[PDB]
Amino acid sequence: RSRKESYSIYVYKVLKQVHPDTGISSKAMGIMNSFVNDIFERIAGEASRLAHYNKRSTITSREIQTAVRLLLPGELAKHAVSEGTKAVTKYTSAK
Amino acid sequence: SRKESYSIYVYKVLKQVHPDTGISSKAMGIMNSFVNDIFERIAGEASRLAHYNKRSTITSREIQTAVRLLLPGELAKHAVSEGTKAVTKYTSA
Amino acid sequence: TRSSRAGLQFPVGRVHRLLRKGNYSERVGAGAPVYLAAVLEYLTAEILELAGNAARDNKKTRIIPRHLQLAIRNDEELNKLLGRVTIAQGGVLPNIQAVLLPK
Amino acid sequence: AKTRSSRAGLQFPVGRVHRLLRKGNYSERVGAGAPVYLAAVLEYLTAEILELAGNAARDNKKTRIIPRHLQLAIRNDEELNKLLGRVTIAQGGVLPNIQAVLLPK
Amino acid sequence: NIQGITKPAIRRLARRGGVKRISGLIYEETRGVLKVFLENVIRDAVTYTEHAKRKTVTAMDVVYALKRQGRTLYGFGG
Amino acid sequence: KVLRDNIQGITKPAIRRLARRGGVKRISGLIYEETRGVLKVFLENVIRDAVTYTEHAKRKTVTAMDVVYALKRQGRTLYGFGG
Amino acid sequence: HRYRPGTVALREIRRYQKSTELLIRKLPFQRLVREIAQDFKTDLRFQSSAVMALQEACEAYLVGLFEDTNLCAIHAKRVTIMPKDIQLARRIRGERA
Amino acid sequence: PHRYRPGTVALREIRRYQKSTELLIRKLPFQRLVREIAQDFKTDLRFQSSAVMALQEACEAYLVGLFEDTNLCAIHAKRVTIMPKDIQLARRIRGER
DNA sequence: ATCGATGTATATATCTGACACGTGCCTGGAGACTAGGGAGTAATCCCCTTGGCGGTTAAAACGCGGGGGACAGCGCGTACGTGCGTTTAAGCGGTGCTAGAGCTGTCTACGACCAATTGAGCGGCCTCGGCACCGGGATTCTGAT
DNA sequence: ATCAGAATCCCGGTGCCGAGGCCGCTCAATTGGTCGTAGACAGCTCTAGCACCGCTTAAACGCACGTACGCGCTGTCCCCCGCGTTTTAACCGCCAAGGGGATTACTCCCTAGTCTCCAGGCACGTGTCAGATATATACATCGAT
Repeated sequence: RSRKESYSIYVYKVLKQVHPDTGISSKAMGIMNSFVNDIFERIAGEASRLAHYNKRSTITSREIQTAVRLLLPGELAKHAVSEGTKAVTKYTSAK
Repeated sequence: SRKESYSIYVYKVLKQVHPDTGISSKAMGIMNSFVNDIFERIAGEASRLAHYNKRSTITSREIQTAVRLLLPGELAKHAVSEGTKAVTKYTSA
Repeated sequence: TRSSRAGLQFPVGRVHRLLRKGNYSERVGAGAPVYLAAVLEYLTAEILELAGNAARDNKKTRIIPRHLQLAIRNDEELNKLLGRVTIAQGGVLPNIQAVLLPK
Repeated sequence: AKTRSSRAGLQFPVGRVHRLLRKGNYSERVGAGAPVYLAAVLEYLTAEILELAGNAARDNKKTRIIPRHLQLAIRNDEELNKLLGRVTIAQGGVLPNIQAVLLPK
Repeated sequence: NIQGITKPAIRRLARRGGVKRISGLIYEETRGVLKVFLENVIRDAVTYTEHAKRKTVTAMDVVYALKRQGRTLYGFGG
Repeated sequence: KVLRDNIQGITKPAIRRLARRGGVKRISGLIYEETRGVLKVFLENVIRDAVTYTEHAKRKTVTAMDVVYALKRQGRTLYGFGG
Repeated sequence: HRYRPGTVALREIRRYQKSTELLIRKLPFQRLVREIAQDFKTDLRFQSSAVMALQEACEAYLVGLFEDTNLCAIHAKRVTIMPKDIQLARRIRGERA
Repeated sequence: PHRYRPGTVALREIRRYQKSTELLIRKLPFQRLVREIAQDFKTDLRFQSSAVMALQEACEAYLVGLFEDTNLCAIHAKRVTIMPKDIQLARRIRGER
């Protein structure tokens, strides 16, 4: 009776946002899950490499932004950077 | 007022292997980057092996299987031999 | 929560725990998990949206791996992002070389 | 023996390698023998490359290992060439290799 | 036992690949290619396994082996 | 001072020389334009990441370590320029 | 009757590019994996999911290789993929010397 | 006029440009090309001289390693001349755009 | 087939910038203690792998004939190589400016850390639909007619 | 064209099982509150990047000509393809054994952290020799003759 982490219900909620009637089968669930893991490991690995390259000890939103600009290709990069800036900015807007 | 490198250690290894062959400056830069490359590779592989097993420490076991994962066949066997030999000697006496 | 504070659906708390216990750096700015959770949620929304539509073309109300493969490989900049990724039970893009077609 | 390098019979700096493994954020901890092992492996690999390069230099009757000779050593050895296949080497040149069809008859 | 990859199965793989007409020697070459690829991937999987002090090559081991070859594989609890 | 159309600095004999090093015995006349296009695509894909590493370091000078990091990212590690 | 040789091929192509299920059989591949792992550490075991993942990887690999091989063959003005096609595709992707 | 049979000078030039290692693209035009390409990303950048040299080394390595694969493709089609379809096949097999 | 001469390779004499080496300082490596948490080890549960089998049936294997695609040979035209002479712009050196990298002090915001606590998430469970499918009908392919 | 014989596509009833929804609980995310330090900001310094000029001269360009080679065309043959028949072994469901993965509890030793030396290493500076080139020389070899 342990607690294995996975992004099941999160991907599910994003799905219900973008297709309120379309379900997702457990195997495509696993695929979305491994996709989230892969992309997150890529972005954090590049953020870590940025930090160590500039001799910093903090992964701030600057490093995540440059990681996104390095990994995701052009248009995907621009739109993802916008989405992240908006989320972070909104987070700052609260308290 | 310091900069790290391996420019002297590679020279010692050279003099130990070819006792009378110098090494240019650009070649020293190349070897100095090759050591850094292999170091980052073996260390990154050992880090992956530490997390994949929910360990925390990079023991010698992790570095060993990382060398087995990276270097091809006979380089892997010889490198593992050299590593275990150096480790065992360090443990000794 | 903390994901609601950012208008996200991906859990900023979990992404913080993973950036911290993952040994990516000694410190993790408190604005980093938010940015990263947002980028993950954006890419997941992109994938799932293109996927959904393909499923709807196959007149189906349930994404299966084939639909993810169709979305990921038809989109040009998602292909380049997952160019070296094979998707289990994914099949390929229907593509017969024009020289092989009958004449 | 004071320094860990001499205690391990190596020549590469066990201490510098230990530091790089610590302030590199590869893991919370770094076992005692991990720097020893990793420095031994680094020393073996660089000894192999320098040995082959020195031989390549002795072939062309020169005394200094330039980059050309490192390239000849790496490319002309199947196992190194598989280890360093995605590696450009500045000033390296290429292996002298004309395709078998292009030569005249 | 490599012959278990029968001639029609290689034919089907080539069909999916878009191959219209298949020579006769493609079968032996493809068995060789497959054996090489499997040697590499299972070697890395068994390495990860031995290092985990286990005796059952699990899905995560093969997923990691493929990621290390540079052929990331989504779909097995990665 | 803006520059424009220097892809013709990769002259015809320069591409011919690069080929002759590659082993090519006889080069068609339309190789030059395709090679210039290929070189420009590669250079853009590398200089974008070089400049991105720069801008993230808040510098205004593309160091050689940024170029080496960009190449290592593209999967074409380069040896002999520090780091 | 009889189809003009070359059209059952296109029909099989369309049939196998609409499908996703695995093309190589299951038990032959399982015995192949166990045989090949017999040469690395005797008396192994395989989580069934791990054999399935090996199969997915190998089939995706072979499918990609045959796409690039078909490209080489078409490039040589031919239509039948030959061995030298596979050898060239692998020598360019950088898999063997 | 006295003349070797065509192909001979190309052979000796292959020998000569595979012995030596000096950079082949003329330096200053490459520096200009690098600056011109960089203008589209951040105006008024300064390029460490060694960074421009690193870009030139990488680019010559890439074009040489592309003409090797191109020559393989061209010889595979029973030709000796390399032609844009060869370069495009090489880059399509490698995985580039 | 000789010249021959173009080119390559072999031999020695010279110069010079790069390297191999000899110091002076310094800072990072090493050592001795302390402490505590990570890893080893043993015990136990129970899942999940392996093996064995019997049947059925879809798939593999085999024979064969025929046609269509691979491969060699030839011809022809273009287009690429080669040589010369003319033009261009790289390369080098030298100067001169300065924009920006790089190091350092200060100081404040920000993030780690710890304890409480409270809701979000995981797991077990169950009900409904969605996909596969079978079947019948209708249209559209491929190929001989 | 046409006509047929399948192949494929559409539409509808049907079953099965897997996904989507609910509920209970435990554990990780949140929230304060405190403290240390990373990093930002500024300011100085000086290295190195850029710009420009003038010369020399090697390389690029342009042009002309010939011939090698790319490419189309044709002919032959062998070797895949497609189909029908016989064989074989994969799938599946079931059951049993038991090996090993996974968890928990306990204990110990190995590593982090800290402070205190002190010698290994780096920057500086210097002397010299390895290699590039010059000049001279012996021989391969390309080839039109």
